[PDB]
Amino acid sequence: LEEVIEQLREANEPVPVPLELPDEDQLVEIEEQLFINIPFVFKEFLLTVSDVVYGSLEPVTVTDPQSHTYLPEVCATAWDLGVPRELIPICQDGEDYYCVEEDGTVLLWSALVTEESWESVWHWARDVWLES
Ligand SMILES: [Ca+2]
Ligand SMILES: [Ca+2]
Repeated sequence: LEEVIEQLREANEPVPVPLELPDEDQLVEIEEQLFINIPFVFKEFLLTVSDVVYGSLEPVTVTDPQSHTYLPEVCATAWDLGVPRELIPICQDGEDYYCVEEDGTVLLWSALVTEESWESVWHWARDVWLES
């Protein structure tokens, strides 16, 4: 875990306006707004690397309501597009969405869910995000 986090943090790409990392209170606000419980490991991801910019994928964030990756807006768009309400998007990819199950499994929903999945958000970060 420490390994993957370090890899992402050190690979962070500079941008004009740096992204902000949320605190626990901010995550609670998002959960309440969506009336859902964010899986623990997913919450850990948001609290440790959601300020990171890297590769060709831009995962969800919770600190800038005007961002195209703002979780509440991404959820609304994904759920309206067909993503099961029980799945919380972690990263948009075109019209597809990498989403997280209540138990933490990451799935890929094709504009139904495909056959590929990742054991955790960290597996996804290491094997998909860091490989982009
Ligand atoms: Ca299960
Ligand atoms: Ca599962």
